[PDB]
Amino acid sequence: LAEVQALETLLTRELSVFLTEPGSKKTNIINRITGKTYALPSTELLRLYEHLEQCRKQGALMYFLERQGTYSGLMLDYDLKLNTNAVPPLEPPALSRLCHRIFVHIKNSSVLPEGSHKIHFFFTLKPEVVQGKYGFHVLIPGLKLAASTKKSIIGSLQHDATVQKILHEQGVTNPESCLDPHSASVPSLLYGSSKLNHKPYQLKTGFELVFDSSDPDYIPIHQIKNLESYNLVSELSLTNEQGSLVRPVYCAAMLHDPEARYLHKILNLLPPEYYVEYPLW
Amino acid sequence: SNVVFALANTSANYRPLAEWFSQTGGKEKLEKLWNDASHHTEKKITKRSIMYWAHKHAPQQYKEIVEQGYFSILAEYVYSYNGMLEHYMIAKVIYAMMGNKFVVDVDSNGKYVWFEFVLPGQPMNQGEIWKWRKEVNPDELHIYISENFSRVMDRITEHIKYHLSQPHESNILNYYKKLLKAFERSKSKIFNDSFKKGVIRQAEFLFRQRSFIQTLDTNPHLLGVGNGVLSIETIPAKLINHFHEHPIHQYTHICYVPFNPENPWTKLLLNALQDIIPELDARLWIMFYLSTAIFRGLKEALMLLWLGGGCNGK
Repeated sequence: LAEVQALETLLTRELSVFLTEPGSKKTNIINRITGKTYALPSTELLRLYEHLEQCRKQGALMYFLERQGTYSGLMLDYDLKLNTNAVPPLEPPALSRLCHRIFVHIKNSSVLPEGSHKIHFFFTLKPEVVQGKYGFHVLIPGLKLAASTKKSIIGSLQHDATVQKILHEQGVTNPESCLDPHSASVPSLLYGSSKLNHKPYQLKTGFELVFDSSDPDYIPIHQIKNLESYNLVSELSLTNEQGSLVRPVYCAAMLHDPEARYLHKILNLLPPEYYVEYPLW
Repeated sequence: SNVVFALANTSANYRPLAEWFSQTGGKEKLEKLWNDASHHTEKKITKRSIMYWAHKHAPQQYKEIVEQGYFSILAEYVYSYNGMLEHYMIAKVIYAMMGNKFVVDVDSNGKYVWFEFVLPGQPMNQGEIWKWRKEVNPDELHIYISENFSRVMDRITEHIKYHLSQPHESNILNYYKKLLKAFERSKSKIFNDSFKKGVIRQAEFLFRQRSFIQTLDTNPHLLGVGNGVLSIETIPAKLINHFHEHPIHQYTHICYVPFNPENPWTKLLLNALQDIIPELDARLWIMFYLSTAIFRGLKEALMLLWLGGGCNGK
């Protein structure tokens, strides 16, 4: 495929010069398919996002992660157990109310800057329910938060009675324990990417929330209408600062490497029945 | 001396000499000038030694520069003849790529027998570790043409695709498309058995040595050992455990020299050999004659008779 070939050329010929060592904090981008780690400057991050976006629109297999580090956008990872194997409705009013409640906790952290600011919420959903297991990500990529503040906001969100109600009325049986408390620290999948055993989450709905410190009781939340007009890998990225839709608002602060060849014996080192080993160890 | 005998095969070796000894002082080795223009010498270390002079202190840049050379040779062969890759260009890249591991000679009956240098990450018999083994068919090269060289094949393909995905004119794009499709039809030919046999029979003329069988085990001071190559030029045993230019083929799979410790086995062997026959002023003639069997010839013509006794140490 042309756009995959283009991404391959960008990675090997050009971005190879930004390859980081294993466990290097400088790392912002992880390609879990090639097992490569990169520290991309903003210019080269954007070029990557243009290629990943073209690959996304053609349904290409991607497994890119961004590292959140100490100061970046907020991601909420919900792992739902459902009543049934039916995708829950999750219509705009429920998602709109979720945004409001998420914002109340952000505001209560006291780190928002004074003045008038737009922040965008994006809901990406697991494409199907598998054995009653369902998922969504809430991405607030533009709202640049300290890791410690994200952890605090996530702690508060787990105990939110209104959020638990919304999730319950959607058919969620684990509304108390569905929000991953490590949402603040885990590397976050780029839009169009997934674990190799899963399919990528799909953008259902995005919302624009405006807050004004002078008028704190007015918190307008509206659906974003022309989402398709933007580079979604770009806009949804927690570490991006050069989005068009998403403009930053700054808040107060495995080594065996088989390389697709040697792992085959791994596939037959599991179904030995060799638990008990008197001579067989 | 090592590098000057290494690159003395070049007729214009004085320019690499002036390049190398232009670096603390030196001044052309105080104006030695190949020891004031010495004549030819014995078969010392060759060009194939220099890449083993490297790769032990700088492996990454050496690997990158040889990969770039491989890509350059294959790219000039592909661009010169649009997509057709016949036996000789593949043989030329293979000779540039494995030239320090394989040789071939015409030893006895006019047949081209191969000799492969072995590595510790290879299946040997018992003791072929750092010496040439005789082969009728280059099985390692047959695997290497299809496995390792295919990586250079996809590298050339990736470069062609990168040149195709460029803002050029229409005629350049059409030429690159024609080159890519002809190249893609010729890419699978490196897995064909007849093509690979032709590549081997063409590289038989390119991997030549012209003197390899003539000097195989000619010198007496180099000995085939199970752990590698044993040398007895100097007083300490060298025990060559690296790449070398010495073209020895025959070996002993059971010698396995652990230098010379003073462990229990050596102590009991010494107690077995001596303290049975009394000697005066440390007489040692008979077991000194037990030595010098690791030499070829040009020695004393003695003739020792051990006969005598029924169940003695004969």
